[PDB]
Amino acid sequence: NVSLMEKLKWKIKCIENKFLNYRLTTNETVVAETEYGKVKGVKRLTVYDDSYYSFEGIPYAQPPVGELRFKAPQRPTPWDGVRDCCNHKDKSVQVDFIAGKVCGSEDCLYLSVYTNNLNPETKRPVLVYIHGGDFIIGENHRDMYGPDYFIKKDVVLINIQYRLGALGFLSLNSEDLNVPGNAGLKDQVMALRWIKNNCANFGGNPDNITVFGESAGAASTHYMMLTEQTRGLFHRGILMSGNAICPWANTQCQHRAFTLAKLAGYKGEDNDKDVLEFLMKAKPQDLIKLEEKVLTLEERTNMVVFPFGPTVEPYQTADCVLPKHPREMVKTAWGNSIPTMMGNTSYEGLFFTSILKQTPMLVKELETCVNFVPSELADAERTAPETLEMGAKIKKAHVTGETPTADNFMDLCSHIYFWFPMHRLLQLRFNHTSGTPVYLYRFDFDSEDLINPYRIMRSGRGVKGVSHADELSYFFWNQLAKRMPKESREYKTIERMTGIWIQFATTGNPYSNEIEGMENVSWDPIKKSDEVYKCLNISDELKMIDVPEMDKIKQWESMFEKHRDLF
Repeated sequence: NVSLMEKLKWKIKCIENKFLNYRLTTNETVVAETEYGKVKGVKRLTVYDDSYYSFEGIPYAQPPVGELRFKAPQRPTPWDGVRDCCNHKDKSVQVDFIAGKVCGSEDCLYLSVYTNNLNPETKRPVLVYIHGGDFIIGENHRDMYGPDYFIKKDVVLINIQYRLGALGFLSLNSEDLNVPGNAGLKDQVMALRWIKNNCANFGGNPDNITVFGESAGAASTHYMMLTEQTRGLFHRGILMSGNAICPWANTQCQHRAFTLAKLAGYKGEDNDKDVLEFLMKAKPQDLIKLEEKVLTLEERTNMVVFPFGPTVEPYQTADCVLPKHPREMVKTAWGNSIPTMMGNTSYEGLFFTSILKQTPMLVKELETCVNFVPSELADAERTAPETLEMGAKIKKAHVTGETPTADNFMDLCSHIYFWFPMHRLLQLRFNHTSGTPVYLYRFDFDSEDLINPYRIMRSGRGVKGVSHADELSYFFWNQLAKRMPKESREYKTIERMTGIWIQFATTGNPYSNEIEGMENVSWDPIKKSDEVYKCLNISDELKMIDVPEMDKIKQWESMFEKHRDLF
């Protein structure tokens, strides 16, 4: 999907970034304590001449290799002496989002801790970032998730890794095998427990932890707010462009281990025990490479998004994360009672620009829109008159001219994958909480002067509009970033976005009169009685507005008028 020209430019950027990082490294190292032993970090500079202490490669679990492959994480072995945390470790095995080749290692259960001051005068809010990438790509490397903007302020920032793909999400029905699923979510649980137990050693306040994530990281943050495994571990949550009831955020994959094994050379029958023995002997690169082939013709027909990901676990175990569907988990979730902020960008579906260019026939799906009707409302063949009528409602919402267009398709995508699940979650959750506030934002700031690698992945050079993941450039330094002038609209947006997130992490209320341009903002959380959502819209200005997407959201909701029990 990425052009040969862009791959060359990316290689050049990787090299330039390596040498920049040498020039940003100081000769000052420091030792900190953890429950498992001492760690050595290093003081680094940013291009803005701020500085921070950097600890990367802190293990929170045993490497999940050998007999521990596909199992829940186990606590790491303590060490004497000082563990070197002055460089990053491997990412989880995955197909590189630009090069298209498998990279990473099974030895990936690490987190990184960053702070401008290891012995501050007051214990600090701890912000914990869970990366996205569809449960199949991503990392905590600073070439994508640099802490350089957050460390301007007095917080502790922690970026975790967790297992991806089939290595993180295999699930087998046979109880005796102890592979129920969700290993990668269990990795997240173990990391959050580590953070509670150890953040004070880095100046953090274990009574004031905020978890945030974007895309699959937002679904992950939501899962961490739903599961009993994490009850009470943290105190605020931010869901950026996703949640755990999005249609793409979970799947029942218990039958797919056999299919993967067969693609990898397995010659036996479909029983979990023999399938698992084969998969335990496979090279991890072989499994991850074949993942793109696992979905069957029937599953592709049924619009299953990914073969492996979060699943409803088939039997209970000590470490079980998802014992029921997330919609049912919302009903009893501990995280309903902590301050929550949710939001999306102003043109999420622009992410699909490249896909529509490669296959313009996709626009024909807008002729009836039956393939976009929620699966719980559609008949199996998607031919029933009631299903066509629901599709017609979707079509009216998004097809604005005589002929459907690619922009209509991308607008639809914003709703099916992001806005509509957000609405459904807000309405479900209101029945299962005690007035705990939820705040909405809308990220609506467009620039190509400060970008992030997701723009390359989506072939989005010269494309106007605020796509999924474009906001990450205002939260994290990355290898495509450059120093921006203090007076520039981009620099101000960095200050505003990090500032609002830090304010929310601190107090559970995202408003502060100390954030420039926010003095005249009255940002109320969403009430059960609200018929139109209000959000803070972040453009060149900060303004409270009616969510522009509301009318379309209501049109999607109308599909449930005769099936309200499913909404």
